[PDB]
Amino acid sequence: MLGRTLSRWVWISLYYVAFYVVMSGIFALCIYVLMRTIDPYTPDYQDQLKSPGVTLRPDVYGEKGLDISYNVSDSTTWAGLAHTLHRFLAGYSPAAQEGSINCTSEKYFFQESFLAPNHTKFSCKFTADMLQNCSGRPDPTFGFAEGKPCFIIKMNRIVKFLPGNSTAPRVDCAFLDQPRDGPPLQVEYFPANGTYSLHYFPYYGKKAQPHYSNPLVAAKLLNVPRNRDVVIVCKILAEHVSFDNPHDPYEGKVEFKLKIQK
Amino acid sequence: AMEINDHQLSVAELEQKYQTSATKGLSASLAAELLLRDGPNALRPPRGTPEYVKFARQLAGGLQCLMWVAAAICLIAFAIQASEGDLTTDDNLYLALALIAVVVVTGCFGYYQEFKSTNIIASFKNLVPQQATVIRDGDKFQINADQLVVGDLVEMKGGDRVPADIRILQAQGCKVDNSSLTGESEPQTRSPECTHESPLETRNIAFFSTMCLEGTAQGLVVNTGDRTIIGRIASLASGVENEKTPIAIEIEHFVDIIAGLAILFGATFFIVAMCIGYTFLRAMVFFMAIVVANVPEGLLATVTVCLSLTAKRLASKNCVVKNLEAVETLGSTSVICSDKTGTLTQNRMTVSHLWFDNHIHSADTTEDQSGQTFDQSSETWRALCRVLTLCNRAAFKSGQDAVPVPKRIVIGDASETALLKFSELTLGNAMGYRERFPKVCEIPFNSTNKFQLSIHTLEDPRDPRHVLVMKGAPERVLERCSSILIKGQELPLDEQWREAFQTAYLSLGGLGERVLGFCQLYLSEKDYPPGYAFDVEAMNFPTSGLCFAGLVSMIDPPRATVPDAVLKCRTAGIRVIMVTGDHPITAKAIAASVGIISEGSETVEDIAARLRVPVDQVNRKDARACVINGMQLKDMDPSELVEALRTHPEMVFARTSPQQKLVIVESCQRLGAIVAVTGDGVNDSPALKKADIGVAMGIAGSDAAKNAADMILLDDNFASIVTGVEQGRLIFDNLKKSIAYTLTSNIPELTPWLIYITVSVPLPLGCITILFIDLCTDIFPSVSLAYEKAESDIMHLRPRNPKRDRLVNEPLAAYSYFQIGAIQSFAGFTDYFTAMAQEGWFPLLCVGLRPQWENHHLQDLQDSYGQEWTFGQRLYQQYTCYTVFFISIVMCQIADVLIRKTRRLSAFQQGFFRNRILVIAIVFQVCIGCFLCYCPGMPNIFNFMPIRFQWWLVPMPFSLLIFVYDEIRKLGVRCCPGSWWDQELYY
Ligand SMILES: CCCCCCCC/C=C\CCCCCCCC(=O)OC[C@H](COP(=O)(O)OCC[N+](C)(C)C)OC(=O)CCCCCCC/C=C/CCCCCCCC
Ligand SMILES: CCCCCCCC/C=C\CCCCCCCC(=O)OC[C@H](COP(=O)(O)OCC[N+](C)(C)C)OC(=O)CCCCCCC/C=C\CCCCCCCC
Ligand SMILES: CC(C)CCC[C@@H](C)[C@H]1CC[C@H]2[C@@H]3CC=C4C[C@@H](O)CC[C@]4(C)[C@H]3CC[C@]12C
Ligand SMILES: *[C@@H]1O[C@H](CO)[C@@H](O)[C@H](O)[C@H]1NC(C)=O
Ligand SMILES: *[C@@H]1O[C@H](CO)[C@@H](O)[C@H](O)[C@H]1NC(C)=O
Ligand SMILES: *[C@@H]1O[C@H](CO)[C@@H](O)[C@H](O)[C@H]1NC(C)=O
Ligand SMILES: *[C@@H]1O[C@H](CO)[C@@H](O)[C@H](O)[C@H]1NC(C)=O
Ligand SMILES: *[C@@H]1O[C@H](CO)[C@@H](O)[C@H](O)[C@H]1NC(C)=O
Ligand code: ALF
Ligand SMILES: [K+]
Ligand SMILES: [K+]
Ligand SMILES: [K+]
Ligand SMILES: [Mg+2]
Repeated sequence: MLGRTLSRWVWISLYYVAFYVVMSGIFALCIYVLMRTIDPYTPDYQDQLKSPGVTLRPDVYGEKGLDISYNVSDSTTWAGLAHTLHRFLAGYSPAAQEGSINCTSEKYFFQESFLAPNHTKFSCKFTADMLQNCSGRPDPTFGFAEGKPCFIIKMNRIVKFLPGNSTAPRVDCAFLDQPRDGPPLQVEYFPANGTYSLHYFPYYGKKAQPHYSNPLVAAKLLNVPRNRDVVIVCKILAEHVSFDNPHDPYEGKVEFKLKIQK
Repeated sequence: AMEINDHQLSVAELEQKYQTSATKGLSASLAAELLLRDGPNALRPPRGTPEYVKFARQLAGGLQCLMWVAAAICLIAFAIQASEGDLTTDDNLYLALALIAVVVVTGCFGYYQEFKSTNIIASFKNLVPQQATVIRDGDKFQINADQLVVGDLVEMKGGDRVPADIRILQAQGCKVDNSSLTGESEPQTRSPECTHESPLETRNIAFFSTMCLEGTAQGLVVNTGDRTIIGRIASLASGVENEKTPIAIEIEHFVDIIAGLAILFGATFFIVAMCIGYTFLRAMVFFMAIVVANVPEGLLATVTVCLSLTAKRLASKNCVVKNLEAVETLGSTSVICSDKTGTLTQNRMTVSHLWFDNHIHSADTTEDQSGQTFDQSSETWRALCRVLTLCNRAAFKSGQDAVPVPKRIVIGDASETALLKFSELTLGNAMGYRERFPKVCEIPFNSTNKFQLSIHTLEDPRDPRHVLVMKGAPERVLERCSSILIKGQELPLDEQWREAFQTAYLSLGGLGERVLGFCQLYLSEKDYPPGYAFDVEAMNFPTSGLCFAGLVSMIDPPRATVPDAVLKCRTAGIRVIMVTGDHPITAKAIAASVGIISEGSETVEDIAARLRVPVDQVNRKDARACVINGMQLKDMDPSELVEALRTHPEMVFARTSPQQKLVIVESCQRLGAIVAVTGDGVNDSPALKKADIGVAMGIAGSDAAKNAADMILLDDNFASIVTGVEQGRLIFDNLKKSIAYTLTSNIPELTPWLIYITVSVPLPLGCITILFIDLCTDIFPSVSLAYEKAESDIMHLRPRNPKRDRLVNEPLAAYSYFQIGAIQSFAGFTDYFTAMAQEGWFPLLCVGLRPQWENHHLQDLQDSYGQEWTFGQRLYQQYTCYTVFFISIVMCQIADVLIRKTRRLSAFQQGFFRNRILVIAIVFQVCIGCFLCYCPGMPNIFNFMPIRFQWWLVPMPFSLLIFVYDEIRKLGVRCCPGSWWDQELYY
């Protein structure tokens, strides 16, 4: 009976219930209409996806950045890195790649029609062995045992994005600040040149290609001085990949602080 | 504190009391000791309060304290985050700085709102005399007035302000000006013989700071400094309890409401955050966000701006105000206690009536001579006009041809000035008419004669006859006259004529007027040749058996506008009271003329006279009016004062002292009434300070009244009170409209945060953008609602009830928060989800997505299409959500200001473009939205993105729904006034 009698409380409550029910119904109708208009295969816009981001494995983050430190002589220092690399490559084992098909086009894999089972588009097979020497076989340590660690660089997939077909997009990893007496960082890449083959592009979306797997590039570093804190930046050299965004550091390029101990 | 009772004591008792001498005075050593003891003979000005201390209070309050707490949370969060090495939340520091700036700017606006630049206390120094002649050790020597102490034998002469309350011992034709006490400039005799019990009305007590007009008088000093009457008045006026203004009360009330809701929301959802798994620092940031969303940042400032605009409109009519809070009180006022002399009248004796031809003629008394005139085409009238022109010694100041006649300066008696101005107004040049009728004998007003007589040679040289003309008391001329100008002829006197004359005299006296007789005789050239020197002392004139011309009465008349102003104030439901120091008969006459007493209303004595029944048996409930003088009121107890106030709606207090004026004001206030006091004098100043709002006349006003007042009528136009009432009510209605508009957008700023905490969607709105809504896009439209017209007849409405009627009540708050704010929230969230989904983030994926969305270590989060997003790209998408929510609020606020123009009337009926300021504010709001969205650099500056246009168009249906539903609500309120709809959904 605070301000008004009980009957009036019931009436004002019923009015507010009706008001909020009607407004919630209007909101549900708006969202229903919006999802009716939304296209199930291609996003309406890609205003924030103009250039793809780049990530690396194993991802160990330090002080606002990718900090990877291990001591070669102690195995437990790099056991986590090896285990996570294996866990990441289990998804590229050929058992998991069964859904995708083999390709040798070496050119853009344009598809306009749904020829795969239940109205889908083909994806191409990328297996673990294609990494060869960093593929977890026959060395399970990925070279972290011998001081030549194997780093897998992956590109963020964007629908209907073409990275330019003058040549396959390539990885070039180097020291961010080259020491004057230091030799430039030599890295062996797997596949040759560390290139993403053009038949993996374009990506058509999770609905069109439910079994799509991104191509990988394994960068085996060979010129890392021991007991020295070095910073290495990996960039993607594609025509339509730009790495000049100071606000986003992972757009087209990835940097990580590495310290291999002895 | 001592009361004066020395006026009754004799010379011997005074000598024994003050150890003084009636002729020698005080000894110098004793005088110095008494000076050391009692201090000087000067008023002590209260220090007051410092400027900066009052400013410090402004930086406190409900909203102020909430913003201090919110900035404290922000600074603590930033410091803790930085101490761990993270520096990404520089936004927290910027938020802290902006909140502090908001607090300080709000404090400056609040200080400017209540600021008075008047010193007030410094008024009581221009009334204080500087020099004072004092008799010590039997020597008359001059000293400064500050040095006087009680017991000093002071001599004063005409033209010199009295230096203290003085027990007059010797007097030779002394007359004083007791205006600072009674409001009357009528000269009062001073003589040693006591005439009254009360020390105020006696003739043997001069007062500190009263201008001694003429003559010389001697006296002992009984009171010095603040112990004097003027000292008591100054202490009551300068030092009175500070009273909160009604608009300030309303502001503090609605601040309480907002603070309560903010604390409630913040604490409830802090508890929710703690239960559902948030850290203490995170829940603190949430509480900060909820407080910032709930607090109105620009509201108090826009209130000040609206008050400034109302003050500008008022001052455009010469109605200057002294603090912006005063701009509203009159609209809320339900009682107007009003001074009489100078306030309701022009304080100038003028001719009121003329009695001749057996007829009472009313002459026009307005200062601009815009009123009805009397008939001037009678032979008796022409003879009378000549006579009243001729019996006059006063003259104007030469060179005042341009200055109007009533305002023109004269030297003489008050009666003489009135008669001269009346003759100048009736004729061309009274100076000319009196010079062309040369004067040969002049007998001024004498105590023994009891009249004024003069002998004049007729202007026409063909008639060498000499016209005797006389002026005096009606009854005193009746016995000195034998014929009478009746209908233009000389008629002998009969008992019927004496009865008529007596009836006329009694009628004119009972209208509170001084009546003067007029008569004339023509002297033939037979007995009096042209070269007959008319000696005064010889008395060769018959000096009797003359011919009565006609009776004239004078009164201080109301100003021309005042009757209309009082009638309008009474129509607006305002009770009008006259508190005055003038005599009861004059006060009742003026009340009847002005309209304070209606026509037909009568007093207990009026009913008793009509019924020829004694006063005791006259039932009080039948008397609509009541005249109470100072004596009766003084012994009247507070319960009896309240009973009288209830019993009689038309009240006149007469012969009252300034303390009694204050007692009356505080009695009206204790009855839950907002009281205005209108005065112009020093005796009005305590009441002007006690009143909710004090209004002072500009020209006629004195410095004490002007310093105590809150509002001044520069042009002396009393009808500006009506304009002030209208503007106060209008600004109250428009203030609540503007407040409702401002409050509405608080909910669309709060709901994203509650949804963020609860559903863990990515952040829809930011604190910076919330501040942008409050400080930029909300300011102009809300202020522009101060220019709305009145919808109904406000001046016919009755005053609001200060307990019941409020600025922000529960209906206003509920409508704004839980209906319009709810719609605007729904609009914002529709736009948010649309923008998210068009960019690949379907509504189901957003739910629970906050932890992965805000992970710096998750640089390949997938959207609903399988696309992988970095943290930077997700942040820029979040900024797009910010802008889309901000634009939704801006458009819904356009619709909301379109519906806030009226509370009971249709937009189609009142018109959309009547208010140009509103449409310009709408254009401004859209322009700033566009500039913030599309200026280069904004994504990095203020987290505003260039959004696509369909996202502008999305909330327009919700804007339209707001408009339509509000219009339908108003339609229902209009159609069914006695309905549950009107009772619950009107605000
Ligand atoms: C003070 C008390 C306040 C009380 C407020 C109550 C608010 C009630 C409002 C909404 C409740 C739920 C409404 C949901 C209606 C959805 C209608 C619907 O059936 O849609 C279908 C979608 C499924 O799409 P799909 O996967 O097939 O599409 C794939 C695209 N294709 C189809 C082409 C392949 O289902 C979906 O969207 C599911 C996700 C729905 C969106 C979640 C909304 C939650 C957020 C609510 C906040 C709203 C504002 C509250 C402000 C209150 C103001 C005071
Ligand atoms: C006057 C005082 C009144 C008091 C009345 C209280 C009544 C309501 C109180 C409790 C009822 C709800 C109980 C909640 C149970 C626990 C839920 C929980 O433990 O969830 C866990 C998640 C945290 O896991 P994560 O994945 O985020 O961690 C990610 C970690 N990283 C970021 C490092 C990767 O919690 C999160 O932090 C994110 C939130 C997700 C769960 C939300 C659950 C809340 C839903 C509905 C509550 C509705 C209350 C509405 C009240 C209206 C008031 C007008
Ligand atoms: C869950 C059951 C038991 C109760 C449901 C109450 C719900 C519907 C909520 C939603 C909106 C709320 C109302 C919002 C507005 C008002 C007007 C206010 O001046 C009184 C409270 C009142 C009336 C609130 C009471 C509680 C309320 C009616
Ligand atoms: C690396 O590990 C070995 C074995 O645990 C230890 O002896 C050595 O000191 C470590 N390296 C450094 C730089 O400490
Ligand atoms: C979809 O296709 C897969 C193989 O591509 C098949 O195993 C599955 O049964 C299909 N589902 C339907 C509903 O046809
Ligand atoms: C790759 O593996 C082969 C296996 O024989 C080995 O000889 C070669 O050294 C490896 N390459 C590097 C860079 O270690
Ligand atoms: C690159 O793609 C274009 C079509 O986009 C095609 O015409 C061209 O032949 C391609 N270049 C090569 C070298 O295959
Ligand atoms: C890339 O690999 C090819 C082998 O087909 C070789 O000819 C070429 O030199 C390599 N380029 C780089 C930059 O390693
Ligand atoms: F002017 Al007044 F009482 F009428 F002081
Ligand atoms: K706010
Ligand atoms: K006042
Ligand atoms: K607001
Ligand atoms: Mg006065």
